[PDB]
Amino acid sequence: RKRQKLMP
Amino acid sequence: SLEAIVQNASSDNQGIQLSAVQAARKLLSSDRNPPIDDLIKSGILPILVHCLERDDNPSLQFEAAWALTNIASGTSEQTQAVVQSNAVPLFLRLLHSPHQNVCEQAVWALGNIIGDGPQCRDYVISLGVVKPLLSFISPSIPITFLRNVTWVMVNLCRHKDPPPPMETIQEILPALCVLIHHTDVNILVDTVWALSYLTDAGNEQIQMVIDSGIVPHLVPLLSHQEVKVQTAALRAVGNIVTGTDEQTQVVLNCDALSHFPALLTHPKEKINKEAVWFLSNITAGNQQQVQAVIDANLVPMIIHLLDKGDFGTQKEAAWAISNLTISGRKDQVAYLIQQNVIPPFCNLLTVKDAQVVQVVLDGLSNILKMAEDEAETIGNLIEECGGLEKIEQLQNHENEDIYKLAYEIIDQFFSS
Repeated sequence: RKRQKLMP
Repeated sequence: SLEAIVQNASSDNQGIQLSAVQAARKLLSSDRNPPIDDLIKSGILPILVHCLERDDNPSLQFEAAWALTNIASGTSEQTQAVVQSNAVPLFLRLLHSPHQNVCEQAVWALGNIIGDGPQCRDYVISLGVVKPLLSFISPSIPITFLRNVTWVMVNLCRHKDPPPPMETIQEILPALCVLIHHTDVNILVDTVWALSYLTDAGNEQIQMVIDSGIVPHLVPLLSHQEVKVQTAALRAVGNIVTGTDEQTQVVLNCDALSHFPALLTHPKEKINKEAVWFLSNITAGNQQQVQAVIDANLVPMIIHLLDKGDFGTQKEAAWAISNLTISGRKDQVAYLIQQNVIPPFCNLLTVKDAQVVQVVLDGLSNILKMAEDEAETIGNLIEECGGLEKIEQLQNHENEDIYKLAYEIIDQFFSS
């Protein structure tokens, strides 16, 4: 449901 | 230190402020275990919310929205901390920014917020997220942005206690009708999961889905190469066929059963299970739908799964066999008898699960009642496979209905 935006 | 980061984030020097916000973002976006509570306690939330207003500096807005997105990706308490900071109205404003990245980060944050719970979802809905969100769907949109949009749509469709408002479903269904023709696997999976959530919320939402005209393009996905698309489509059509006989008949008129030989023989046991569940909801219908299952030559595979399948698939297969008796003619039950249903159907009477034993006893009794002329031969069949000993041992069971049916069966069709 929830997504963390990790530095790609 | 975090104190310095917050104080600098409140600075009137744009460089100091942006550097502070970026340090916060990096703290919240470098690892899979960020320090969300530390940042919340620092008092940085209102500063980031304020930064969301700085339309003059798209980079500052983007960094603040990123930090808030990653704070809202944690527990429900942290997401609600973001919500209590009045972030949702400003994210909804940002949805109208002319800068693609800002719009996407606002969409991402709103998706994390909507996914927390149905009341949070309904708060974001009441403020009008759906129209701007669905306005992003286009050919010119980057595929990653579109995937984020579809993920937000899925989060909007999940939670059925309460379910999304009817108006929101009516707004979302056309978007799904558009997206179900997309080629990207992720968009298809999201679209079909959204449809599965919408069809799992009662017969009224099922009728809404049917009226949208999307089922003819949902049923073909049962034969998709990607197993995720198949699983989602099977869930959705199964939900639909849990409805009335007419909705089930719509699904059938989409040529659904043609896809099930590959689903019943699929290597993934969960797909066999869901397919047998779909078919059990098909056999619980009128005579013509039972006859459609028979004509598709699916009954032998159902019986094979009843015999040799995992316990879940065996549960669903027992339910299918027992549902066939609800409205099936004596001809259609005789077809089952010819296909050697009795031995594998009786082998389930020893399972610890009481529901399965009850269903199997019900089916056996109905079968014996329907075939009055062939009652003795069917009793002999039940006895050859060791089913009589199982039924007689069930007289000593714990459940009331179980031994009740056992005694009734033994008295009526094994004494005479």
